[PDB]
Amino acid sequence: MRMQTKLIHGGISEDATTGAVSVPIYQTSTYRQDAIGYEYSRSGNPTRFALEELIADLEGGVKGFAFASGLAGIHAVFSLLQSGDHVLLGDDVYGGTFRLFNQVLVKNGLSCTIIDTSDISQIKKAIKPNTKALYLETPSNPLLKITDLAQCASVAKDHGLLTIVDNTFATPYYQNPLLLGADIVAHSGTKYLGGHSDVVAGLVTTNNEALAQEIAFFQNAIGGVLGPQDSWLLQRGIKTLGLRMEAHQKNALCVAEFLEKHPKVERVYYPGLPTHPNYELAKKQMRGFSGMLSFTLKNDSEAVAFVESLKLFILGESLGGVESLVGIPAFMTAAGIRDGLVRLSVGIEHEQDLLEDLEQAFAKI
Amino acid sequence: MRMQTKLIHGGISEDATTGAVSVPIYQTSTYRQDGYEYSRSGNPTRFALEELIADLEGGVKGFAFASGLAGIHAVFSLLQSGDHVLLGDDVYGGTFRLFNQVLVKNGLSCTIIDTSDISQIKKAIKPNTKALYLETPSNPLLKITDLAQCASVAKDHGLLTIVDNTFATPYYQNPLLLGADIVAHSGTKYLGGHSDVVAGLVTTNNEALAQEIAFFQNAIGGVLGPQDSWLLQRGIKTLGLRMEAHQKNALCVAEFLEKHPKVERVYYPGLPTHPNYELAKKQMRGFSGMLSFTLKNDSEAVAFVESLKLFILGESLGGVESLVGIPAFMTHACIPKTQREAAGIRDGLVRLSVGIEHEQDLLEDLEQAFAKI
Amino acid sequence: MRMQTKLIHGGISEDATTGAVSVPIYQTSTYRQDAIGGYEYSRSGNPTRFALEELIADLEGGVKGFAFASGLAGIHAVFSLLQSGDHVLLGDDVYGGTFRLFNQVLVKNGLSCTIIDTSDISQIKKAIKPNTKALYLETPSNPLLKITDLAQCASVAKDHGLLTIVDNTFATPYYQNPLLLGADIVAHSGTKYLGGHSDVVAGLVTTNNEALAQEIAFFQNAIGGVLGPQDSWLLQRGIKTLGLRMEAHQKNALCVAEFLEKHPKVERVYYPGLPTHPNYELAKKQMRGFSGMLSFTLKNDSEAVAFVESLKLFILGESLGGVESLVGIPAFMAGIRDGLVRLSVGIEHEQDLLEDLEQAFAKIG
Ligand SMILES: *Cc1c(COP(=O)(O)O)cnc(C)c1O
Repeated sequence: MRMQTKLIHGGISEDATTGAVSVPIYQTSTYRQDAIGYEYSRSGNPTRFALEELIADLEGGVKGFAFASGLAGIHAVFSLLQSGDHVLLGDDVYGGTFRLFNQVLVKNGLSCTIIDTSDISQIKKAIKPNTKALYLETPSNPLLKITDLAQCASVAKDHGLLTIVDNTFATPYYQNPLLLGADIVAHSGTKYLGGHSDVVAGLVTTNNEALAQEIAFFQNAIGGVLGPQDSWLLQRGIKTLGLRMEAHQKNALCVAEFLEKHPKVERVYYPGLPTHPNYELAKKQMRGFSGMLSFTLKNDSEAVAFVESLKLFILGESLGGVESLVGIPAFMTAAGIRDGLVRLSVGIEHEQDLLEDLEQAFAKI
Repeated sequence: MRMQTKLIHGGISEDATTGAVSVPIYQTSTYRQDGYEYSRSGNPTRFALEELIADLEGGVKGFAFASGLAGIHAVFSLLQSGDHVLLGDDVYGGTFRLFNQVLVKNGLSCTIIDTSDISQIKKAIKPNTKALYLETPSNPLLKITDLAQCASVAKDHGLLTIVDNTFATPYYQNPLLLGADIVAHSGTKYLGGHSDVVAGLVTTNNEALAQEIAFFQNAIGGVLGPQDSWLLQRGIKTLGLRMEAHQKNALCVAEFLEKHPKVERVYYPGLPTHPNYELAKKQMRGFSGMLSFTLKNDSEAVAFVESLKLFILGESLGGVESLVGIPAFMTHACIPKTQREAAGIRDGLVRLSVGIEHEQDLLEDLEQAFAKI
Repeated sequence: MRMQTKLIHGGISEDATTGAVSVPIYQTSTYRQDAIGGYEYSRSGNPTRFALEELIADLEGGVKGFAFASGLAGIHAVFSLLQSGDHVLLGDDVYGGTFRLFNQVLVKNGLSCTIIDTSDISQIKKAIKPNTKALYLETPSNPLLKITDLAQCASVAKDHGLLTIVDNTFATPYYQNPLLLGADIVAHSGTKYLGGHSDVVAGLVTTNNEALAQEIAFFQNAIGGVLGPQDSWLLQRGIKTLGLRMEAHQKNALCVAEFLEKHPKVERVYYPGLPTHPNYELAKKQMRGFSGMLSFTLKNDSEAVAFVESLKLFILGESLGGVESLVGIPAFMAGIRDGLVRLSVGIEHEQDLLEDLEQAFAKIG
């Protein structure tokens, strides 16, 4: 089977015993045993396991892991490290990942270095003797900066390092870090994966047998596990991923090219524009660009006004749902991040209506 | 008797007492005493196979293991800590893993070298080097290594020439007759031939080396069971005919593929255009069923393989069934992409284990897959 | 013979035939022979130049010495040993003209370089290519006085097939002897501490190794960047007070470092003699003393020029290592802030030097 069939029949997609074409929702905490010696839903749940087998299946991993949130996943990953350990980080990583390091992992003995991941020499310049991991996020939030995964994972592998890739923006449908040399892939399932702005989840998967028990252990020992209801909803959502990503990309390309040719707009940030820094690299490691774009307008004070006069676009705090979201990283989630930077999550509505909502909003500034 | 007759009557192919034209399967762990004592030390079913492989490769003794890796492990168990080994850059990921993950932790060391370049091996020899591991033709780029040359150079230093002769079987290539000290096989492949047995085979020129290997077969305990021994031996009986058919099919397929507009480069030693074709012809009496080919558009390799309906998408090789894999997404997925291209392994490289089906059915399957990209 | 004595009677310090306590100046281009079959031509050999070369060999513990038209011409000749397609490691803050030598001269001749921090011994390990032939160290470093461990870098380079090349200009043969610490080639700008009198442009190069000596000789002769007899003699003359000058330089430099450090108006101070200096314990171990070279960055960065232009004793000029005090902003003439002031502390009375600084500080905010 191919990717789009896999989205539907991949992982575990059926109930063996009943023939049920969906995985049963296992609202249980405990299972009867049949001799002294599934045991507990913190360590094992058939509904979560189905979901986990599915993400492993999509990223080409040996095991999947489902978490209460994206951050519970990322946390569980970095729990593989001891105190005195050093980690290299992208300079515009998701705000919560940086906060995690700053205020949680530091207080417990880990250190970091903020580098430019598109500058492969900067990563070389920063490897300390106690460095153990490299954390990559491409495309990036909110500038959509592209990082060469294969090359980073190469630099990383010949040093004793771990390649950890937050693959949220480009989904397993568009990018597959594990097939480029990465060791661990992390997702916020809150976003594109479930796709309906109705589930908070995290997903992690890995190439490596040993890393798999390591993650397994800390998923269960720290206990940040995803519930069966959420698991089931996320898997349900994954079934339409292919269709949703195609439409996300179609709409995003239309919006990107609308903003680029627009007088009131200065810079557009989107991986699918040929004038995007590293467009060639993007095409080589991604099979598509997603729905995420930010843009900056010439008159920088008029940002709040523009965002607030949008009717169809929803002024909200997340991304990657069927509904379009609008945001200003400065006042929400310096370094390119002018305060007049508007970040659209382009959804799956009709492109004409999405273009019309942007027209009417510019026509007010 | 000639090679073809030897596959049927060589080693021990007959039960002396009963007359049975097939060696009996001794499913026994022990023997009464008043020349066998324990089946992990010696078993008449395994012994028969052992004699056969020694007899085919012109060795003094054979040793059957639970797996190809198990045999290669027994060989490398010869060396003490401090010893250093030269490995080919296109070594079986599992052989490379043995060193990287098992033997290193035990005190060995290696250096990776292109063995098709003889001066490279010379540049790499240290005072503490004791062995040279060769594999020709290679997986997946089918790159040839001058056996006689490498054996000789290695001999005139203090080195054991260890050759993995899996791909080009004892039917087409005999390393021991070209200066090699030890030959290793994955019996799992062409030797068994029916993708139904997992086995290692190891043979040697040298009585002293044989005592060493015998000791480690026994002390480490990674031996081959009597049932599989017998199964492997049964498979070997058609090795000749199967290889003839593999090669016929493979040639035909290679020739088809280079006629082909979408296909860029084809890697097969039986092609005159293959680097070292003339060398190939010197040390091999034939070529195997093993080939790869790269297509012009990388991203089209996935679709090509997916639409195949005769070739089985699989991990192994050397069976009567044709097998297809994409080394970059299967046998080599762990390795960073830019390193894979460094080693010649593009995402568009497709490896075929050409089976023994009707060549036309094999070709019609390739045509329809191209037709769909 | 001790170093203090060796500066006066070392190499050749006497005319053998006449008994002159000074080496005569051979302003000659050619010599009569009784050939066909000592001195033939002044480019190949001159008794005055040779005297100086023998002296430096003797000072650094070399087998041969080599006098050039400048510090650069020597460094040039050293790197002239290498074929095209070879690779070399460079300190991240080697001398400004040593970079400009590689950057613009030796590269286009088929040479390749990698800028590294050499005080990070693991960084040099990370940069070794199969075609790399030599490492080039410079400690203390211009103009930050960053210290590199000569003994270890030599070792790391020695177990690979590499040549250790050290620019010993700053910590002279009187304080540091790289050749005994596993270096292969040492190079000096004679223009600096060796001449001591800011009146000679010269370069000196010496080596441990017979075969390297043959090579450097060949390239000194073939390129012909040789030092003249009068300059050699003046250089030798200068070297005779080296010990005395270095002691006064250090005594003054330590006295200034401690003034600048305890000063409210100053931010950082770079001097290997300060206890609170990166690798101070390393300095003490490989060096017998700290020289007259120090730099400092002040709190008000924009008022660096006003400071320098109001100094009355220190001379605003373009060199170092002289009996008179020199000052420069190395940026106008990676650590180097456009307000870093570099001081070449002379051998004048420390009270006069400190009173020049007091009065200069007392004119800025
Ligand atoms: C939003 C986001 C997260 C956070 O996931 P939660 O579901 O908020 O835990 C993690 N990574 C990326 C890239 C995100 O965008």
